[PDB]
Amino acid sequence: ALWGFFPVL
Amino acid sequence: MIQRTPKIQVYSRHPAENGKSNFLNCYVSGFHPSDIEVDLLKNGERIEKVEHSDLSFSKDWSFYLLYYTEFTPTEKDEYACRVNHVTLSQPKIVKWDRDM
Amino acid sequence: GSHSMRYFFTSVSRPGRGEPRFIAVGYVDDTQFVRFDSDAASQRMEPRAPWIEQEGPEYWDGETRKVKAHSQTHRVDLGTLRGYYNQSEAGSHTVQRMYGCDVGSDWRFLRGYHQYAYDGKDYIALKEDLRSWTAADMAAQTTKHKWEAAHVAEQLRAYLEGTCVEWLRRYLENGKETLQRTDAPKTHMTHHAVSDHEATLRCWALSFYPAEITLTWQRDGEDQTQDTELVETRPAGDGTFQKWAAVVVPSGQEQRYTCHVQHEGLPKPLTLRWE
Repeated sequence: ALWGFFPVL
Repeated sequence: MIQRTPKIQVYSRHPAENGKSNFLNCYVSGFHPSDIEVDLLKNGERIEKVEHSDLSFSKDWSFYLLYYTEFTPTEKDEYACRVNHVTLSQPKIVKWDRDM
Repeated sequence: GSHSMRYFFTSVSRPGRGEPRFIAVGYVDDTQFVRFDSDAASQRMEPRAPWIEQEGPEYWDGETRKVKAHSQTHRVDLGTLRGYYNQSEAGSHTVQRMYGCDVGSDWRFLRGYHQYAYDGKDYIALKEDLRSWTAADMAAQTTKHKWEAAHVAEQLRAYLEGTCVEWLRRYLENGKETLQRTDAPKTHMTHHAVSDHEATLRCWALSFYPAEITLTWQRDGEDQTQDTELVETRPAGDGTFQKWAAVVVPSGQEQRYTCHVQHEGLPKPLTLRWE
């Protein structure tokens, strides 16, 4: 399952 | 920008036995960018129902895809894979050799 | 045996041809289990392995929600790096992202990954300590500072060590027959005369899983690495792989050559000799 936090460069 | 050339492997799933159904594969990998035209040919003609795996890449970010189609080898039928990429002045054609 | 779970993400900009193309795939070992594609009709995380099709609506709805989120994130990222590098809006660019976790034979955490590349060049990567970031250049350093400030590594650490590993073991069990199987390669050699004084000897390894294998040739026990034609391990298309190694043997010397196969599903390594 995917990570639940979504970072941006 | 990085432009890696795709390695081409045209093979079949199971050992080629004439008259028996199989899958003709064309594995392209190590290329970059992801844009690439891959075709499977039967006696020179491009095969219509040809599928490919989902675009993924290796630890070096180079892409890889599997193009495949159902086929029944014959003693006299010739198959090949034609690939084109920014790193190819002309579409590279690799013939299928059942021994490879 | 050690196992891993990885998520690969590719985004390409299509200047004047719509929004960037996003392709997301997930793997457990050498088995792909899910997929998402921006150009897809469904706009949903789809299964690519039988064993994952047993997951409920909750799982499919959550993965779809989260993957579309990654999609957007990568749409932003293309613009961002383009800015970082003072690049033209006309150019098509690629952002790839990878993250996963490896577990030992004990199924215990071994390592977590979280890298990015821009046009094939490494951009930023979580260091092994799960606490630091390898910023490639000045641009990647800008992203690093943002992440150090936002404390991204700590949230990742928890994922890579907890959730990631937790789901891996679950998949491993739920897809046991598939994921927890080791197919030993079906080996065999071919002999083709290339000339009146030489011949090609090819050693084959087929129908094997996992993809990890060692296929070598030796002449009198001496390795022939420099003289072997070894191809990249190919997927058979049915979940198993293939690979071959060939050497040109001077006629009457076939007996000097031995092919060796090493694979997890092999009780004891093989030594084949043409005879």
